[PDB]
Amino acid sequence: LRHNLSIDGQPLSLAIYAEPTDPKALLTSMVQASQGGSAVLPGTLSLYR
Amino acid sequence: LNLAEMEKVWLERDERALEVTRTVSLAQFYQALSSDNFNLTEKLTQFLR
Repeated sequence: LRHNLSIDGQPLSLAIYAEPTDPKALLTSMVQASQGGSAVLPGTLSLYR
Repeated sequence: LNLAEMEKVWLERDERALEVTRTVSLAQFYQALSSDNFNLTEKLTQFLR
């Protein structure tokens, strides 16, 4: 009587389902980087044409 | 890559060398020899005789 059950202890009020929050999806993206050139070496002038 | 390295070394260390032509007379060389100075045509005629 105190816990509001039946004669055999079965609950008189149906327990709520408590539907979960459920998982979510994941995402990824691209990443870039930048660089410069190398020092220009003075070409040793040959004799050819 | 080895061939390109060879070509690079060739075309960098290439140097047009000075070309010199010298005329040498055997008779005068033998006549002005430091050690055994002698007449070339005289010795030739002696050896032929």
